[PDB]
Amino acid sequence: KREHEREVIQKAIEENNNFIKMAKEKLAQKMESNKENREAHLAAMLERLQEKDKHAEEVRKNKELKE
Amino acid sequence: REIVHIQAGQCGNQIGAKFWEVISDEHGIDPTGSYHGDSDLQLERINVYYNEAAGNKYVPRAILVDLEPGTMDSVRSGPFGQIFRPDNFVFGQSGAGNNWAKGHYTEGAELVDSVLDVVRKESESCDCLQGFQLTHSLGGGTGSGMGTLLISKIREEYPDRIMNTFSVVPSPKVSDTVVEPYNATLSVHQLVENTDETYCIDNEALYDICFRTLKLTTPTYGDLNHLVSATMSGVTTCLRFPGQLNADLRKLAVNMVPFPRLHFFMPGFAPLTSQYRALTVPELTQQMFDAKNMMAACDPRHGRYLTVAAVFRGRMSMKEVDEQMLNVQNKNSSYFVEWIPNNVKTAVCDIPPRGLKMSATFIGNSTAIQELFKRISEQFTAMFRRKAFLHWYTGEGMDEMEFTEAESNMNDLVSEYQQYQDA
Ligand SMILES: Nc1nc2c(ncn2[C@@H]2O[C@H](COP(=O)(O)OP(=O)(O)O)[C@@H](O)[C@H]2O)c(=O)[nH]1
Ligand SMILES: Nc1nc(NCc2ccc3c(c2)OCO3)cc(-c2cccc3[nH]ccc23)n1
Ligand SMILES: [Ca+2]
Ligand SMILES: [Mg+2]
Repeated sequence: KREHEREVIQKAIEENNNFIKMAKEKLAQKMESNKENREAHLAAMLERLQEKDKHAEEVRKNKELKE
Repeated sequence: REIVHIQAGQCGNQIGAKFWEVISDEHGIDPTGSYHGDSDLQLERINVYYNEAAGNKYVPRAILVDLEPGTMDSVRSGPFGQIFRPDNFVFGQSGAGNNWAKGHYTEGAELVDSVLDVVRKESESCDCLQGFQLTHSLGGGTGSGMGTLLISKIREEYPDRIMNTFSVVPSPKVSDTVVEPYNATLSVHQLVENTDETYCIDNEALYDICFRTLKLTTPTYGDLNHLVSATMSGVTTCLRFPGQLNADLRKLAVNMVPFPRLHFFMPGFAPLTSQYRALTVPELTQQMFDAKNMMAACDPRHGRYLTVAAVFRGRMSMKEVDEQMLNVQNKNSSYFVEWIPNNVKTAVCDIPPRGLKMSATFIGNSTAIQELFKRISEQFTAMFRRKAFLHWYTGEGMDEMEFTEAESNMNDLVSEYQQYQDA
């Protein structure tokens, strides 16, 4: 009976720690994935605007080499 | 000689305190612990329950246990609260939340060693310890779970001593939480294995007595506990006064318990008081055997008596007592098993209780007690088949398997009672 009592209290400790562990790892995975997605959204927007500035330069370089 | 008393949890400590008030009054001990009686019969066996300290002071041989402080503060402030030894109060802070697993496996385990230290200090100074009595309820968390843990450790360290309990059994009619049937099933499993005698005190019966017979529209815990304390006084009278008998807890057990697992007793009391008409011996005898005076809500006509003890208190004719006890046995012979001859025993004590001229206490070992366990088993099953409220327990580390085993043990106890009822 005494050994069973020790197994019960150890199982309770183990389950509390496992719940803490799994919530910590789930949170960390989410908070990384969200950062990566947002930065990729902003990088695509900036890249589209820089491609626009490049096209405006080719236009002015077209008008100069017309004359 | 010496008895050690233990009270655990809210219920246990309230009824325990009431017990010590009543018997301290009978022995002429006041709240300060000074003797102010009129008769040497009060002191001749005082040492059974009280230690003598310096100054001819008498101190109860009593240990007070809880996982929360509240109720022991109420004891310490109660009317006789100063009589208990301060070092005998052992309390935690966390509480047990009406949860047997907290009492037995987690919160309770942290405190049990410090409780055993005080038990050992009391036993060490006993001239000749006869054994132990515990007061507790089965429906909560501390008295139920930690009480049965304590019972197990005491058996392990004092394996040849008698262990006796006064155990309050739960009812939906007087209920604090829905989980009471779980806590009670887990506790009975322990008692079947580790006690010699258990007095079954059913809150259902105490309520019905207060309501129907004593006429009280709203019974409080105080009203129920008054009956409990009067019953316990009755049942300890033969050890406590010079009544010829040369007995100890073991000789009483040997006389009352024919099979080791079937040791659950049904108490009764007469007359029932909340008057002036004195009571004839026929009247005490008729009422003590009446279903309505029983403290466990079981019909004794639904079973048979394995054994009976009757204790009469007051000045009365022993001839008339014998005649009436014989009358009830001879006219109702079919309810008494024929294969244990002379299974009804009678004691008389000269000293009456406070406020009565004559009284009787009843102790029955009847197979009808199976009715109580069946009740609890049905309430258990109705939840357990859907696993309702189980997460409170598995969160403290218990598996379902332990519940299944406890349920099986209690159905076996019921089957045994039925085997001896049909013989
Ligand atoms: N007869 C009686 N029953 C009680 C008393 N206090 C609580 N109960 C019952 O005991 C059970 C609750 O257990 P409780 O003693 O409060 O739990 P604990 O403090 O954890 O040991 C329920 O069945 C209550 O109805 C009391 O003073 N007298
Ligand atoms: N078993 C049993 N019977 C009892 N009744 C009376 C009786 C009188 C004469 C008898 C007899 C029984 O048996 C054969 O002769 C009381 C008790 C008891 C329990 C628990 C704590 C106790 N502190 C003092 C007593 C006691 N225990
Ligand atoms: Ca702790
Ligand atoms: Mg309570």
